[PDB]
Parts: sequence; structure tokens; C-alpha cells
Amino acid sequence: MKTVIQDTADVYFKRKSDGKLVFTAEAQTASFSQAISEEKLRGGIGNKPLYILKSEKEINLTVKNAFFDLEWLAMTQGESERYEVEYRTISDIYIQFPNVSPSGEFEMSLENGNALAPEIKFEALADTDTDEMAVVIEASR
Amino acid sequence: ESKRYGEKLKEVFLMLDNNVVECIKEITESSRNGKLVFFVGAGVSTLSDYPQWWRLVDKYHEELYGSPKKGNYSSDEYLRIPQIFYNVKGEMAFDGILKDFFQVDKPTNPIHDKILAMNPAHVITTNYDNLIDTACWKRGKYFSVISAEEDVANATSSRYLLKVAGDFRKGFKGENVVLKEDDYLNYDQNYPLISNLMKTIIATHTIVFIGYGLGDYNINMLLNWVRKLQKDSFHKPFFIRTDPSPIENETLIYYENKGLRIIDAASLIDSNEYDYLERYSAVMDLLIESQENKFITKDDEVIDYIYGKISPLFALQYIRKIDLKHVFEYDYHFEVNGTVVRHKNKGFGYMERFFELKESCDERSKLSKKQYERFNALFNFFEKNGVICMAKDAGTLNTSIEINSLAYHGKYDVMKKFIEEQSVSIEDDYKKAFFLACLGRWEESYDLYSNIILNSIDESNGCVYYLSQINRYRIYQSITQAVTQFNGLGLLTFGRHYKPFTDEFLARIEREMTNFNIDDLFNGMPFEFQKKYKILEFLSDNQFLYDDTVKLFELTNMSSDIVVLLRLYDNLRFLYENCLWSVSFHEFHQYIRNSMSLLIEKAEYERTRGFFMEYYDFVNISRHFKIDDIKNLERS
Amino acid sequence: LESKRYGEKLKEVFLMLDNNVVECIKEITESSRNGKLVFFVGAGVSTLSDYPQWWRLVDKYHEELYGSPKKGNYSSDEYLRIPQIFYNVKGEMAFDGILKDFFQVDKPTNPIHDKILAMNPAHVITTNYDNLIDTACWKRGKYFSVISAEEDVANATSSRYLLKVAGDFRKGFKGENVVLKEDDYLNYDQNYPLISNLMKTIIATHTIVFIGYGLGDYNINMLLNWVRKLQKDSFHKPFFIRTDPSPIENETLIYYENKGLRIIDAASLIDSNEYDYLERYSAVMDLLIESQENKFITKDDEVIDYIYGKISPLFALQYIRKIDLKHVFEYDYHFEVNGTVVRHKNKGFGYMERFFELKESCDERSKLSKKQYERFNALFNFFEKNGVICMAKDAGTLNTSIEINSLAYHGKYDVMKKFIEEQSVSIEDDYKKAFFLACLGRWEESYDLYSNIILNSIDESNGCVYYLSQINRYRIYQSITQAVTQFNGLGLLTFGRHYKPFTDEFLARIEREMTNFNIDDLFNGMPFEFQKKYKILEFLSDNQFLYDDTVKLFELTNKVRSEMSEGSYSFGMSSDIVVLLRLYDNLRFLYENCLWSVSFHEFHQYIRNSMSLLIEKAEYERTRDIDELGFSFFGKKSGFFMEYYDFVNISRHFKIDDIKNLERS
Ligand SMILES: NC(=O)c1ccc[n+]([C@@H]2O[C@H](COP(=O)([O-])OP(=O)(O)OC[C@H]3O[C@@H](n4cnc5c(N)ncnc54)[C@H](O)[C@@H]3O)[C@@H](O)[C@H]2O)c1
Ligand SMILES: NC(=O)c1ccc[n+]([C@@H]2O[C@H](COP(=O)([O-])OP(=O)(O)OC[C@H]3O[C@@H](n4cnc5c(N)ncnc54)[C@H](O)[C@@H]3O)[C@@H](O)[C@H]2O)c1
Repeated sequence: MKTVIQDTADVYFKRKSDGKLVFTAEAQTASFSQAISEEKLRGGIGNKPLYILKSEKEINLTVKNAFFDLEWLAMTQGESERYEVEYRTISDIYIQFPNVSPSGEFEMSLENGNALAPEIKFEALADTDTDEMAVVIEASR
Repeated sequence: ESKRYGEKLKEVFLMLDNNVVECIKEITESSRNGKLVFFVGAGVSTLSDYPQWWRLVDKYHEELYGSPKKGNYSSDEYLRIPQIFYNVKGEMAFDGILKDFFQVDKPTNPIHDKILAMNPAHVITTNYDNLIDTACWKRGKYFSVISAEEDVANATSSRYLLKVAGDFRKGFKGENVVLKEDDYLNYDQNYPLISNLMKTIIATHTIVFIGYGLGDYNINMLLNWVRKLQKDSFHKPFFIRTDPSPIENETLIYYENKGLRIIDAASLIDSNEYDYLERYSAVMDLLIESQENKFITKDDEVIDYIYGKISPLFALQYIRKIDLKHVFEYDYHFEVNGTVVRHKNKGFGYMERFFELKESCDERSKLSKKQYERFNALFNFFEKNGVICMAKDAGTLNTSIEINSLAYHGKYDVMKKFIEEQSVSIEDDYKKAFFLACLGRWEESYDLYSNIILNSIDESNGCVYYLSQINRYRIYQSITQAVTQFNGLGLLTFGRHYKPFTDEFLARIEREMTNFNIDDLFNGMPFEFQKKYKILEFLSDNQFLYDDTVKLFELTNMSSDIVVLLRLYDNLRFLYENCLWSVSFHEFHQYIRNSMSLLIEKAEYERTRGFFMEYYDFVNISRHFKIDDIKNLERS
Repeated sequence: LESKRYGEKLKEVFLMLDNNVVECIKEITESSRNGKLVFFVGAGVSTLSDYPQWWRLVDKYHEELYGSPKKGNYSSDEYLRIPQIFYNVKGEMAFDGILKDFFQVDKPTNPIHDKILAMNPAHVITTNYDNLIDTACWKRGKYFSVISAEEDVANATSSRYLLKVAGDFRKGFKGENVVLKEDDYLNYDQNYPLISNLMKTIIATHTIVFIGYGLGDYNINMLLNWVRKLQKDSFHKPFFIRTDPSPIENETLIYYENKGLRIIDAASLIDSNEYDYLERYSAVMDLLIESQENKFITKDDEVIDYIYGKISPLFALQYIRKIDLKHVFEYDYHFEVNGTVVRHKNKGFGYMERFFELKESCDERSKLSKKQYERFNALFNFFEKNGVICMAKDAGTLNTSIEINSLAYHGKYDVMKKFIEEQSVSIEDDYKKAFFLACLGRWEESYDLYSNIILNSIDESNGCVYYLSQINRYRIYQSITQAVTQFNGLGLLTFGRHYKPFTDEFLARIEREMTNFNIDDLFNGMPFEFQKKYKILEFLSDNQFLYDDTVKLFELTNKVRSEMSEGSYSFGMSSDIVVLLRLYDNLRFLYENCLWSVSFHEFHQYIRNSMSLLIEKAEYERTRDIDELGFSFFGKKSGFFMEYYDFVNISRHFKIDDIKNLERS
């Protein structure tokens, strides 16, 4: 007799300047893509005396079942920005991504919004000075 | 038998007078439209060996007097003898004989099935046996039975089985049926509802009178009621007469001026004096086989069964070939490559003979002008729809797609210029709204669709009105799903949430579009639109043109690649030439992505154990796909 | 604000009703939802559009004949007597010359027309000469076939009529096309024999609601007389919306409620002046409109009964799916595969949330009626047996179990034979016996058993054993014929005997019986109750069988492959676990309900393609690669271990060829 076991995670997306909770949703998928690019970046000998390791790192995140904070919605509705994300998945890890960028696209469904497409995508934005992509914290099991 | 009967029916069809041919043509059309109602009487039940009424009158007579009558009973003696018995002997004795005679179980003759083979909307019988109810139940055609006054209001279904002369369902008693003289003398006072329910079906339906004599009480009462109407005011009922001797001409003229359109059974065939089962069968099989197009053999006749199904599909600019096997019946499957194959015809092939008229010049020249100008339109339309000649005569097989939609190529300036210029020919307005949908001005598209819906009901064009309503519903969905996200993800994606729609406009659309379901739109259109444009039904439901994705399942596990690409281009041409807003929603994008990804994956797979793309493939990949999907296909 | 206050004011009026005007609302709403609601719009609904009342016409005729206008109101007979004198004295070309001036005017449609064409009436019987109702139907996307003359009855273009029992001015503003001066009321049955029959049939086969028509009218009196001629109870009682200024005297109400009418009074529902007719109409019409949306639903017993009103019919079925349950609630709650429930958007009170909260606390379940308690004791069992756990927000670690309690799924052919040889008790036993027989070959016996099942359910009102028994027979028919045509070109001498288990006479019997069936029409041929009370059991008899499951299965497979190549991680439910849950749902449903359709190519392909994806994902998960920080991201999951059900499914609907290639690839 099969029994499927499924866990869940809570994703907390907020602003940088204050503790204003932008919204809270679930976790659907995460993609850490570290690799290199075409030969156009580095061709012939060039910097042979000092070989430099190039590491292209991308952090994509998807969240589903997202509801926006009422206070933040009221503040923003009545009349660039850098945000952050926090993870509290289960032990239980506390992953925090700072300076993320929310991408997105609008889709229209025939059945008046079948599944309502509540998928929000985030991309990890890295600056020349800032370096901490994710803070991993472990707690009691 | 097997061959003799089939040849005899087709031979008798060629000797029938024009009157019988017209009667059969009208009956078949009424049955196909769904407005055919049979009127079964005593005679379709006695074929199942059910007792006749005179055999009970004789029992009453010999229980009253003592000997059977020396002759045949008249019309008065049918109602007066059982009434004398009821008055004198009593009521329980009157019901004992009814229980003795009618408490029998009999089979169902084939006629009872043939009556159900024509799909009658209703069935009105004047007998008390449950043979027709049993046949309807066993064949799977549910009919609500109405044999009592209390049954009229409590009708579960929409099709009736009105038994206007009582029934023995509640018990074998004389209080449930009409048998005596005073029962007929008080029929309009004891049965006030079943009289209206019978007089309404007669006036709003096609009526046939199988199983009746030409001098019955019911027929004369119906004709007396009919003579009280105005000039024509209704369709004259048909009357299948199956008596042994041929009908005299004087009595035919007398009855054909009272309303009946008699189709005598003992004139199309010659049969014995007691072969009643082979006289019902002649007319019934003639009608049924006339439905199946077996009795169709001529050059001008194939330009009627071909024009009469293609002519409604002229407002549309390009209809798919996948569903073109639906405008014609399921026979003659149409393939994407352009090959035709008969599957379930069971009659004279018309398309196969149709191709011959386009493969010569003398055979075509032998057609009448009215039937020849029709053939020219049919031929040019067929070429325009990529339906080139029969499978057997296969030749140079080429496939080209020439989507001329001004929005597929993304010529936005041309769309703006077309919108600016004042438009007439309301179809031209129907394009503009779609262009207004492409540019994003959804409020103007909604207004122009409402204007088209207002000025289209008065016209005789239902296709434009139906498509405009569907497009307006889709635009309303798009507006609602955009407003639900601007007050939402829009703050993060853009910030300073745009309000491109006035709140009053949203309230107006919510007041108009509400209380309107999309599943019943096609069911509210007229009967002609529900039959001429049945192929347009899939647009109404949310599972629109989903007859292709399952083969994606089947073709994933002329090859599959070419057919899949051809269907993709067919759907694109259909949804873009005929301006439909449902080409920008997630379902169609998912279908396009799935088809193109399957084709690319199969090309890579066949490259191991290649494919050449073009402008229409590049546009589809760049439009219906996303960056993530393209990255996936490049890396996989 | 008008809308701000009116919504709550209607609720205040509703809770203040006498409950005698609540059964009328219940019946009217039920008729509107069942498509058997017909309105009888009178001559008082058009007056809201400032249409000329008839008394202003009799006054105009009376001015022509008797000098100055009359001093006082006109009785119920002078209305039909003054114009008749004008016609018989002044003439006929002058009779229409006044009708043209008093009726050749275009007026706007009042909101009551929208209220009437908001309940979707089956037909609209009216006694007006204007075109306001037709115009309202025109500008709202509803096509009503108009009937204003005897020659229009036969030429009904559509099925929903707009019968006008008084006439119309479409043919021209002449008095010969309308019901008018007393002679027209005498030679009516002789002049309009078809329209009267149509009206008296729609009245006797529908639920009629009267709007307008102040009591004492001529037409209402004639209808009351005709209903008096009816027998005892064959006719229903027509409702009657009374919107006069003053309340109704109790004696008059008692007098008129014993003749057939069920008067819904408007003056006894709100406070209004002598000339507040629009508000009086709109109060009743708005109560009727807002009662069908479940806006007036407060109590707990209402919620439990309403939920029982969509689950009680589904008791003959042994296990209904979860995606199909969304249709049972008119698209209000997305029942998910894991058992969680969500809100589509809504229409009224959140009855699902209230039901879940009632099930959470025993005290709240004890704070309700007794009969509703018995209903709850069955709803709880049905929901637990069908894998529904909680609301979406209150989810958690769900140990979703699956069970296929059927001998067919577990082999055990000797037990099947033992059951088959035994006698039968009830029709549900014959159904399972026929399914077991079909699983054991012997299709000649199975077809006859299905025919006997269909014949033996005549008046039991159990469509599940009737709708399915036919369908299974169709699937026990095709599999016969499809088997017959495959043993001639492939099984010609494969066994050296040309074994054709079916004879030649039986195949001619099934052809005669299973002719012109048209299975796609069967659902539309069932009674009106079965078409809505069992609307879920419709995807069996169509091309939708496993159709949209495959439509979503392609998306799931593509997502699984993308996440397989992106090197991405999954949280909660994935694109692979959902496939397993959906496949097990369908597999349990088909077998537990004993549907023969579980032995066709479509299902054998769907299960194959689902389990291939599951095996792909499991094998990929067995060899995952460590990442920079993803090494501590995907941990304990291990959600795919091939169990007994997977093994039995991986060897029955499964092909030797793919296992030959999928074992090494
Ligand atoms: N009227 C009497 O008192 C009487 C006396 C003795 C015998 N009969 C016989 O009873 C039969 C019916 O007499 P009727 O007065 O009702 O004429 P009828 O024409 O009014 O009978 C009604 C219809 O029954 C149909 N039908 C189908 N099978 C039939 C069958 N085997 N026999 C008769 N009709 C069949 C016929 O189309 C007939 O038109 C006749 O065969 C007659 O010889 C009648
Ligand atoms: N009866 C006469 O001879 C006469 C003479 C002069 C004036 N009137 C006026 O005619 C009006 C109605 O009397 P009636 O005899 O014609 O029929 P009625 O009052 O007996 O019944 C007509 C029904 O239509 C509705 N109705 C009446 N006036 C309406 C209005 N302005 N707006 C919306 N609905 C309205 C009401 O629901 C009424 O029950 C009265 O207000 C009266 O002032 C009548």
C-alpha cells in the first residue's frame, strides 16, 4: 500500500529598507546554475601567466500560492527597489537570499483562470561589492 | 432476401410517383432536423399478436345476450356493447374480462424498432399495451410516459410518450382507459391536459400516422379539430396506409383535402392479402434507406448533398480539414495531407463521384446551369481549403501554408492604419476588434464587439454574431485576468501599478458579462445555426480544438512529423484567418510549444539512429515559446 | 451609496420574511436552475417605461364619441365597450389612426426587463403589444422565437418562445393584429386556436411566475376559470407577484390562494409610497435573483444540507475521483489530488470551510440538529474514503495512501469464478459478476448479463446501474467486434483451429441490437435529474475518456524533463508525484466502479507513459549530483519505491518491447 510523503516550505519576500513583508508564499523549485560560457570570453593565450577562473552563477527561484500583505498592498496601491527573500524549509534550514529581482509574465487562461497561474519567479542579483548570495542556517532537528 | 430485398427496395424507389417522393423527402428532413413525431395506433400492436378490440366486444356481447354477433361490428357497436355491459352487469365484471384479455406478455415486432430508428422527438400512441415502452427502454431511448392527467406536470425528461387513450400501468380497470361510449363523451372534461399536450405536438412537429385505419374515430376527430384552424397555419400530417386493397381515388381526394398526405402501402409493392408485416416494412425501410442516401444516383444530386453541406461554410475564410469529416457525416475521413477515404458511408459514394466531375469537361458540361455554378463554387472552395483529389488517384503531393493574417506577421503599423480607416461591411469591423485586441486596446475591442453583436441579430448571419460573442467573452476574461494581476504582481514587476481600465468600465463589464454562461451559448442559437455550423461548437467549450493533443500522445511514443506540422499550420491558419482572440491564451501556446518541442526532439533522436525550418517555424518558436523553454531545448 | 446599502437591506428584508414567502423563493430559484421557469409579463411592467396605458386610449376614443372625456374612472367592462362602440360607429380606418399615434413611440427598457432576463426563463409569455421584451432579449444575447400570430406557431425557429397571447404590431399598427375591443375578446378561441393551446401547455408543463397583472384582471380571471376546470392536482400553483401600493387584505389573499395563485406580496415586504412601483418590483426581483447565488445562507444546517445536496446522489458510486469533484460544486472548490481543498473564487458563504471547521471540533458538530447530524455522519465517511483531508491553508505532512479494493486488480481468478458461479442477490451483484466475467473472457455471457441488468432496472430510478450497464455493454460490444475482425487476418491459423469463440448468429444478434446506439447522445437522453445529479458520469461516454488527463500529462512530462535537464530542485508536490497520484486515482476509480473501459488502448498507453516518466525520475534521483549549496537542499524525499501496485501495473498494461529497451536505456 503506497503512501506518498510531501513536505512544504514557506517563502517570505520582503523589502530592504524596512521589515515590510511584501508577501508570503510556498516553494516550488530552485535552480543553482554554475557554469562557463562560449570561447568568445577567453580565446587564445591572453592571460596565460595568470589564469583566472570564471564562474557564472545563476540562482532562480519559483514560488506558488502567493498572497500579498494587506498593509503593504494598501501602502503601495495609494501611490529601482531592492528586496530580499527568506526560506524556512525543514531539521529546518533558514536560507536567506539578499538583493533579489522579481521577474514575471502575464498569462491568460480560457477557463476564467484555470489554476490562476500564481507562479512568481525570482532571480538572484549580485553586485560587484556584495557577495553573500544565500545564508544557510541549521537548527535543531 | 439478402440481395432480393435490397434490389427490390431500390427498384421500387425508381417507380414511385413524385408525390410519394416528396412525402419521403419531407419526412426524412423532418426526422433529421429532429421534429418527427409518430402516431402509433392499433395495428402496430396487433403485429405482436395483441388482441384486437372486437374480440373483447364479442365477449361482452356473448356474456350479455348469449351468442356472437352475426356479422362485423359497426362503429357504434364498438362503444355501445361494452357500455351496456358496464351499466347492466356492473364494473368488477367489466374489469375481469379486461384482466383476462390484456394481462398477456407479447414480443415487439420489428416495426416498433423501425419507428425508433428515425429518432422521433415524441411518440403519441392510442393503445394500452406497453410494447412501445419496452422497445424504447431496451433500445436506450428514454421517453417520459404520460398516461394520466397527473403525469403531465411531473415529466422528468423532454421527450414524451403520450398515451392519449389511457393505460393499464396503475391496474387493469376501466377507469384508467377510454373504452366505453361515455368515456369518449367525457374525454375533453376528464382529460383536459393530455388534449392540449397532444394538440400542441401536432401543431409544432411533423406527424406520421402509422398503424391507423382511414375511418377511425381518432382520425376523424383530429380532422374535425384541424378544419377549425385558419389557412394553412401548420404542416399537413402524413398517413401511412397499409390496407390490403389499393386506395380508391375518390376516397383519396376526399381525405387529401382534409389535411392528410396519404402514402399508401399497397401501391409501392404487391403482397398477399394478409402480409401486413411486409406492407409496414416497405414504407418503413423506404424511409430509413432514403435517410442513408442509398436511393441517390445522379450528377445533379451529388451537387446537392455537396453544396447543401458546404454552402453554410462560406462565411468562414478557412475551415480545418481535421473536422471537415464532421460537416459531412463520419464517413469520408479527411486527412491533413489532402487525401480522402470513405469510412462509414453505407450508401452511394458522392465525393468519389464528385471528383470525376472535376476530372473532365464533357461530364461537367452535362450539368444544369444552376447545378454547374454551384459546382464551380464547390471546386474553387475545395482548392482553397487544400482538399485535393481522392486517395487512390494520388499524384504530386505538395504541402504549402499561406497564412495571410496581418497579425501573424506582426505588421502593427498596417493594423493601426486599417483601424484608422472607416469600415463598412460588418465582417470588416469584426477584423478591426481583433486588431484592437492585438494592439492591447481591449476596451475598444469590447465596445466594437458589442456593436457587432447589436447590429448582427437583425441580419441573417449567425456566424459573425456567434464568433463575436465568443471573442467578447475571451476579451472579458483577458481584462479580468489582467486587472487581477495589476493589483498584485504588477507592483513588484513594474511598480506604480497601472490603471489602464476605468473602474466604471469594469463595473459595466461585470454587470453585462455576469449571468452569462459559455457552455449554453451554442444551445441558444436557432435550429438552423445548430445544424449548419455544428463544427463551430468546439469554440464554445473550454476544450477548444483539442482533437490534436491526444495524437501528440500517440505520435510521441507520411510520418508523424509531417502530419503534426500540417495540423499545427492548419490550426494556426484557422485561428488567424478567422479572427479569433483565443489564439493568445495559455492553452494554445502550450499546444504549440508541445508540438514544436516534440518535432525538435524527434529530429535529434533521428539524427542518432536533418530537419529544415523556415519563416513560419521561426515565428512560432519566437512567439509561443519563452526564454526558459528555448534554453531547455538548446541544452537538451 | 446605492449598492453599498441595498445589498445589506435585501438581507435584512430576507431574514424578516414570514417563511411563507420563503418556500416560494426556494421553488422559484429551483425552477430557474432546472430550466422550468416561465414568466408571464403583464401590462404593468411596460408602464415603468412610461408606455401609454390603455385607459388613456379609451379616454381618447371617448373624447371622439361623447364630446368631453368621462368624469371618473373606467370600469372593467367599459374598457372593452367604448372602443367597440367607436369601431362600430366611427369606422375602422379611424380606429387604427389613434392606435398609431398612441403606440408608434419608442421607449427605453426598464431594469425589470433585465431582472426577468436574468433568471434564464424557459419561455416568456406576455400580453403586451410593445416590443420592449423582444428588444431586451435582443440586446442581451438571448434569441427568443417570437409568436404573435397563428401562422408563427409551426415556424418556430428556436425552442425558447416569446409567446404573445394578445397580438403584436410587427405586421403594422392595425387593430386586426392585437387583442382589443370586446369583440376580439369574444372571437378569441375561434381566432387564436393555436396560441391558446401553446399558452395553456406552457402553463401546465412549467413553473409560471406572474409579474404585473394587478388582481381582478380579465386574463387572470380566465386563467383561474380554466384552472378551475382542471381535475384535482395535476396543475401546479402559479406564483403571483403583487406590487400594488396598499397591502393585501387577508380575506382577499385567502380567496385567491384557494383558486391556484400563490401571491407574493410586495407592499408587505418594504415601506414605499403610492408611486414607488419600481422599488416594489425591484425588491421581489432582487430577492429572487440574490437567493439563487446563496447570498442568503447563514445557518450551519443550511451549509450541511447544501453539501449533502451534491454528495448524496454519489452514493451508488464506490469511489469518485478528485478532479471530477470540482464539477459537483459548480466550479467553486479545486479539490486537489493530495486531498487539500482550495476556493475557486466564490459565490456566497464558504460552506466548505465551515464544514471543515465543523469536522475539526466535536462540540460544533454537536451544536446542530439531529437529522443534519445523521447527514454529517455519512458525509464524513464519504470524504474520508475519497481522500479529502483539509483546506489548502491547513495542509501539512500528508501521508496520502492509495487502495484498490477489487479482485479484478489483484488477479485471483479462482475467486472470480467462485463468485460468478454463485447466485445473484441484487442488481449490483450482477454488475460486478458481469465485470468479472468480462475480465474472464466469456463475452457472450457478459453481453447477455448486461442486457438483463439493463432490462431489470425499469422503475428503480437507479441510473448508475442503467447508464453504466449500457456503456459497459458498448465497451463489451466493440471489444467483441474488434476481436472478431482481428481473428480473421491474424488469428486465421495461429492455434491451428481458427478458434472463433463467438458464433455467426450471435454477431448478427448484436448488430441488430447494438445498431444506431450513438453513445454520445445517451447522456442527453437520460432524465433531467440524471443530467445534473450525476453530471460527473459523462466523460465515460465520449472522446474525453482520459483526454484532459493526457493533456495535463504532456505538461507534467515536459516539466519533469525540463527540471531533469535544468538541474533544478523540487519542493512540496512535483511534476512526478502528481502524475502518480492522478494515475492511481483513475486506476482506482475505473476498477472500483467495475467499468470495462479499463481494458482499451488509451488506458494502456496512458499508464505506460505515466509509469515510464515515474521510472525515469526515480532512476535520475538515484544518481543525483552534489552542488555548491544544493547539497543541503534536496534531502529525505525518496518518494518513489516500486511497490506491489507498481509491479502489478508494470506487468499488465506494460509491453515487452519497451521493457526490452527501457531496461538498458
Ligand atoms: N369489425 C369486426 O367486427 C370484425 C369481425 C371479424 C373479424 N374482423 C377482422 O379484424 C381485423 C381488423 O378489423 P378492423 O375493423 O379493425 O379494420 P381496421 O383497418 O380499422 O384495423 C386497423 C388497422 O390494423 C392494421 N394491421 C396490422 N396488422 C393487422 C392485422 N393482422 N390484421 C388487421 N389489421 C392489421 C391495419 O393497418 C388496420 O388498418 C381484420 O383483419 C378483420 O377481418 C373484424
Ligand atoms: N381604471 C381607470 O379607468 C383609470 C382611469 C384614470 C386613470 N387611471 C390610472 O391607471 C393607473 C393603474 O390603474 P389600471 O386600472 O390601469 O390597472 P391596475 O391599477 O388595476 O393594475 C395595473 C398593475 O400595473 C402596475 N402599475 C400601475 N401603475 C403603474 C405605474 N405608474 N408604474 C408601474 N406600474 C404600475 C401595477 O403593478 C398594477 O397592479 C392608476 O394609477 C390610475 O391613476 C385609471
